Formats: sequence, C-alpha cells, structure tokens
Amino acid sequence: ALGDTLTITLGGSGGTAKVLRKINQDGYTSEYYLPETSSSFRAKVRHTKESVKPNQVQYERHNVEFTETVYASGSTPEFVRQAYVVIRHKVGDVSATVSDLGEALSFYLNEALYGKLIGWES
Amino acid sequence: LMPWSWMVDWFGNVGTFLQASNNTIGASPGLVNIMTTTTTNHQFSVKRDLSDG
Repeated sequence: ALGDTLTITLGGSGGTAKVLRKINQDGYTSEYYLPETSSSFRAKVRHTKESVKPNQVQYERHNVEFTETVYASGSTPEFVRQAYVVIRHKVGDVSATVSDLGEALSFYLNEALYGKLIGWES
Repeated sequence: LMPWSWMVDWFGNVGTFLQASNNTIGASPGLVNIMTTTTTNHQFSVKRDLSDG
C-alpha cells in the first residue's frame, strides 16, 4: 500500500515539498523516483526475514532510506546524500511497543540534534 | 581503469592553491612570554677578633 506518491517536505515542517512517484516493486521492495534538471531524488522501502536457526528467536527487519544524487559539473565528480532508518523486532512481538520505540527515536531527532551531531560532537 | 576523476580534481585543487599563494603558507604570532630567573648567594666568614675566646 502506502499510496502511489510519496511526499518529502525537505527542511522539516513547512519546507519545500517534492512528490516522488512509484516506478517499480520487487522482492518485498518498492522504489519511488523523481527526475531533476541538475539532481535526482529516490526513495526505497525494504522488508526482510532472517534465516531460521534450530532453537533461537526469529527476527525481521524493516528499512526506509532517502538518497540524493547531484550530477558532476566541471571538476567536481559525482556525489550523493543519504539518510535511512531501520527497525528490528521479534516476529510475534506486540506492534504497539515497537511503534512507541520508533516514535521515541523519531521525536528525539530534531534540528538542533543534527546540528550538534554533524559537528563531530559525541 | 585509470583514476581520471581523482587526478583531475586534485590537480585542479593543487594548481588553484599554488597560484592563489606564492609557494608559501601564511602565519601569525601567538603571545610572547619572558622568563627572568634571579639568584644570589650570601656567604659569611667568622671574625675572631671581637668574640669571647
């Protein structure tokens, strides 16, 4: 599901909005694309289930990523930007608790925190 | 298999840097400190002509 068009409001709330569009779907994965004159935008969603091992807890993984590409101009070569999250939990777990953990992680992240983090401040 | 892009980028960077400067790096001075140690010795010798025997 998730709809056909995915919107990313670059710059947080109240920023510039872009509309990615669905282009393919394989292997429990979906990727959305948007061409640009000097750059390119893409988003992917992925789901996975780990191998079964005789007597151990079975786990599953969900991944979501945003990646940005800028075409090489003059001397500067190609380069990209990326930012993605991941969720790991037990197969039969309860949905509400892992959702609350994810919401907590989301809430902790905010402008000031990225500002400090990118300054190599641990 | 030649690494053309890296060579272009770095050669351009080094060329523009060299031409920006003149084969030199600038510098500035920090604070200036002065240390002045001073010592003296006071030695005595007993004069026996004004003392009890």
